[PDB]
Amino acid sequence: VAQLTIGNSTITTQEAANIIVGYGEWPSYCSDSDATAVDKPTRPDVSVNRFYTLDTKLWEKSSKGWYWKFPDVLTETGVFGQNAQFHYLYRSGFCIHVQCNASKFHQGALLVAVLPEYVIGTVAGGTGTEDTHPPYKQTQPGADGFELQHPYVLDAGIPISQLTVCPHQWINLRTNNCATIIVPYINALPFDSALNHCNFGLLVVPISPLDYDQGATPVIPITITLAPMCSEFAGLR
Amino acid sequence: VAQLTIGNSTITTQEAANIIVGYGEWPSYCSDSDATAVDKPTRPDVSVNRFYTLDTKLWEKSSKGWYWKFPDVLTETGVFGQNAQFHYLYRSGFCIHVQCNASKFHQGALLVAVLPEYVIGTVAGGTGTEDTHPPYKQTQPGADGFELQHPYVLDAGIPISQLTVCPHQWINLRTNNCATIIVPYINALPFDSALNHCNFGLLVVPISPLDYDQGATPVIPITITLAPMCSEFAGLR
Amino acid sequence: HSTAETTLDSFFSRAGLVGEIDLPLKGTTNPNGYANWDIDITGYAQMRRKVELFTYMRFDAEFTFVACTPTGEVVPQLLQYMFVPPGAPKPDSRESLAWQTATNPSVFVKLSDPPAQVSVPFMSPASAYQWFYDGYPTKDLEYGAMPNNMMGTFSVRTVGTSKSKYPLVVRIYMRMKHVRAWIPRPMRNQNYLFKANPNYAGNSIKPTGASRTAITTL
Amino acid sequence: HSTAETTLDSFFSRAGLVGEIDLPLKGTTNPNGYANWDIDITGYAQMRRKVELFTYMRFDAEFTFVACTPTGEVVPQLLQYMFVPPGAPKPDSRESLAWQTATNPSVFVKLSDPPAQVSVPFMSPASAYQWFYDGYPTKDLEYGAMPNNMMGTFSVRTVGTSKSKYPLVVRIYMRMKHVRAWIPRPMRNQNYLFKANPNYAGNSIKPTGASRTAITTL
Amino acid sequence: GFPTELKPGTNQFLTTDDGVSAPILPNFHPTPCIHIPGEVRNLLELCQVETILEVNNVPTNATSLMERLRFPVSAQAGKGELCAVFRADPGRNGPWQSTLLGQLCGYYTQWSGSLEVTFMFTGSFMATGKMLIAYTPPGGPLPKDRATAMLGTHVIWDFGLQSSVTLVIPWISNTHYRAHARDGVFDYYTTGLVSIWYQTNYVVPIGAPNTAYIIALAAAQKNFTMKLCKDASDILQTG
Amino acid sequence: GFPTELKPGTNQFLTTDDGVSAPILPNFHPTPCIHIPGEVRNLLELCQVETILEVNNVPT
Repeated sequence: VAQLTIGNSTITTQEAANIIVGYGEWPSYCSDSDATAVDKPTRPDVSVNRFYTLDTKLWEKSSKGWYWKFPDVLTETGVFGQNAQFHYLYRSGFCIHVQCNASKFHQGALLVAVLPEYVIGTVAGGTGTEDTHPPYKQTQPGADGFELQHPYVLDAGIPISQLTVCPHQWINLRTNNCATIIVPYINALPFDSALNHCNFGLLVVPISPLDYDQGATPVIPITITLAPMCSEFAGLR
Repeated sequence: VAQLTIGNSTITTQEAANIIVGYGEWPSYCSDSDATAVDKPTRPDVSVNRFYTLDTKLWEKSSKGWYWKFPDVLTETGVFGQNAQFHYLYRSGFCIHVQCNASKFHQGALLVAVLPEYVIGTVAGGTGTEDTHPPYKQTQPGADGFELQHPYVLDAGIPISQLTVCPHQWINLRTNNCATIIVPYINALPFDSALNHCNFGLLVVPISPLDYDQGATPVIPITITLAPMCSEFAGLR
Repeated sequence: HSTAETTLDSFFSRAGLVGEIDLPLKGTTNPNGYANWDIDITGYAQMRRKVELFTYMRFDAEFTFVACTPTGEVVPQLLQYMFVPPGAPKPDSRESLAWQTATNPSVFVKLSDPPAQVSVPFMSPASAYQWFYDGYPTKDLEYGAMPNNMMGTFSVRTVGTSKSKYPLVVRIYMRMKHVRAWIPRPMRNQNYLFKANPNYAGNSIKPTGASRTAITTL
Repeated sequence: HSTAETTLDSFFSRAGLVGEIDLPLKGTTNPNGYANWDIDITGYAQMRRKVELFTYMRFDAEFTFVACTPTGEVVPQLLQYMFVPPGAPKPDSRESLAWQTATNPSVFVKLSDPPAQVSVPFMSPASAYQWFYDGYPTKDLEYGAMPNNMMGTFSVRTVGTSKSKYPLVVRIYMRMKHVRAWIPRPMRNQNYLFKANPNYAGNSIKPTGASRTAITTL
Repeated sequence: GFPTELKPGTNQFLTTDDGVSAPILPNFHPTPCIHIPGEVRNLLELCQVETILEVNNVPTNATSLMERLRFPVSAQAGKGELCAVFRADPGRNGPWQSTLLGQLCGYYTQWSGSLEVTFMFTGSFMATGKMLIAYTPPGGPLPKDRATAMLGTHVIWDFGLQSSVTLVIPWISNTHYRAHARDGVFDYYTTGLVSIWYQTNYVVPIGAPNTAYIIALAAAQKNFTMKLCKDASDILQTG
Repeated sequence: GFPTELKPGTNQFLTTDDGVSAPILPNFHPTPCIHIPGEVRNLLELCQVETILEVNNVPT
């Protein structure tokens, strides 16, 4: 055990569990011979790139699962949400860290994976004849996130049973509590909009339900801490 | 400031403003292995090639613009008009010099460009149903030149806004007053008729209108001085 | 010992049927002896789910045209197939000047002449066609709309000033070639409802596969 | 990073439609089952303005012939396409001996046979075709007339001593190849009135492009 | 003979197939190409040429069309006032239609590169003052006032010192597709904006006109490009 | 010309024949492929990935 720091942010975390570098690539920058070599894109290092610790969600027996969108989650938050908004283009890598705090008397298993272009699909009326498009509160939940309503198909008509095909990591209470994931910038373009397009979405679902005997804390706090890697911006407004 | 001379002609001009060598080529002669290697074409040097100073045109607030045709302008003038007429073929390069004389209290901007095969198009009746062909006084104005009547389309259905695509030079009263242009022989043939075909036309139009407060001279004299370069002729009559 | 068949190209080869034009004489259907077909590769049912296995893709398409009368008959009639690239205007009528715009590749062939066949490049202004877009283009109805995935339109019509003398049927096949794919994703396990979004039936949510009685009986 | 598409050749490729011959049975139009078409590259509307961007040009043309009946039908009829170079005499009748003058290239083909196709060279006795001529040939009606820009005539007719049994329609496409251009010039911003001169409507003189209210409002 | 199987596409006529055909006149030796000045090889040569941008594209009255070429500045305009504004939309309607660049964009579907506008003050030599020229990248709304525009990428222009000034537009990309009415148009959205404010007022001594005009000239950098030939025009050869 | 005899199969359309056809847009230079993470090349890559097996496939 030891604590790492990035500016004014200091998190207490375990030595170095197995990290998952999504798709074997490290969030790097973008060279000079690109599309916009004129408007030299300024890369934040100071405060912009540090440890943000989102409002902890409480695991319950009935919990269905949660998901956040990127970069949406932060475009609201602090000095990073500052850049994302008053800037024309954005490319950024991510270090995501998820941890639970539970006694050796709780049981559960959370799959935690990242899914590019996570496009939500609602119920469509029920009988299948209403072309209802997911709201804005469902498409970009912010930093509070949003709860799945049909985990089995990941609110989008895809088996979750196959989500492992994405950069994932498991959190089995009886073995580990913290899971870490490095995500590179993934998109069909070098740069893009930070407010219109959500390159990906963080998924965390209880595959084995939370359980405990009466008397033990009934809710397990899940704490998501995340940090931007090699983040770049272009065209101030 | 200094004065250059070519025979009996002596013009007082500024040291050496930026000259525009049209299309990056210098008015050169034509070698022996051509179409008429027999009738060795005599090249005038003596008087034929010197400084002609055309009847100065007076710039006004209402002025629409002026244009001359080549070699037409000179086929009337002096010993050069002598050769052009009593000779069968002609090829010649040109040094054109345009200058205004105005107090630092006048304002204006004249675009001065040269346009190959400048073919005049009249109004065509007005409603568009009369196939009226431009007169001879409009097609070959001589050394007095001729005034545009529809500058915007350069009396020919083409935007002037795009005339810069031709060898041009600007004359902004608050910066310069003299503009110079070197023109090479341009035609689909080595030689041609000096009285039937006008290889090009000199254009000079007020893009920013002449202006001044009451009391300052109301007309700005524009003086065109020009000199033939590597001019050749063949077949005397 | 060989695994050539499990490659992407192997998986996506084969020219499948993705389009069918009807040009009846008397009819409610395409009354002006012409038709416009915006290129949809979902035209081959089976397709959608196969491609939706990946997030991004790239490829070229080989189009082969099969034309005959409804009974599959061959007749002396000439035809014009026009490809209007994306951004180019499709013909609104059987005499639209679009039919003559050089910038719209067109190919002519007699029904007798064997199938027409041409290759079409990777259009998209983006680096890859992307089946999923989690955003909107600068609650909405523009969600999941990556337009830069348009391949273009195919306009078909009988040659000549007058309607054709025969009822015609064109079939469009498409072989995908030179394929590259990125970011694999969960195989659609629910039925598709719309051509645009991934929406499903929230009542009829079925288990990925066949169920059984007990977990101790086979 | 590549700029192959912005080249001259790229810009002027594509075989466009520049001609259409009608050979009806009963008609006021071409009553003698034959027709003469002096080669006009302005035949493709869009063309004129594109070429008139340059003062001089040079190129070869590939001609492709498409023939059918008005409904775009194919029939067992043979045809003669005759190219009469400039300076050669065009046929005044359906039996003019010009049709048999060896010095007039001719090509025969059945309607069934696929399109006829030939290349025609840079004719002009001058070093280049020139779209603008500021003079007269040794107020006049001969102004702007550079005749040495003639490519020739194309004479078409049904083979045989007698009129054809079918109504026919020939279409002529032309791809320009090996292009070279000189002295660029202002893009025509006014409507064309005549095929010969640049004359425009002196009443209807319109601003090059869309106007707006104030120079402070968008 | 030699065994062969004909493949689909046999006997077809592709209007874009650049194969070879038989020469009608095999013996003909076409008159030799001689040297002619200013040969153009690739259109992008033209796109890099400065053409007059009709920013003042407001008068339509036939005899005032020459006015579109130049807009003016005067004493009457107070400090801070917005002189003029326009977008960085080469291919779309408006100002750019006058430039040669604009007209060439029309024969193409897509494009991208850095642009470059140059302003020329044509007023009396005795006049002086400052103009603030600001660029608001795509998305950023036209700055409320001079001061807010002062915080953006701007340039203070003192035509008392230099009669010309050139602004560079870092980037513009007509790549985002749009299928509005039922007619699909690969449109901008990158409508970068160029505002121009009177930093100071127009100052002049007795004897000099209290108004002067300015000329906009635009062209694209060497990094410009275009894709998808698309012939389109309102002007065509009449019957 | 050059002597030839056409063999059976001439003029046929095989939905699996991977020959070449004429490019509709000869001058077009398609936007360059840039680097994108996790490219798949052969499906068997996917087959070696651990997926959840619904052994308890009983509740519906």
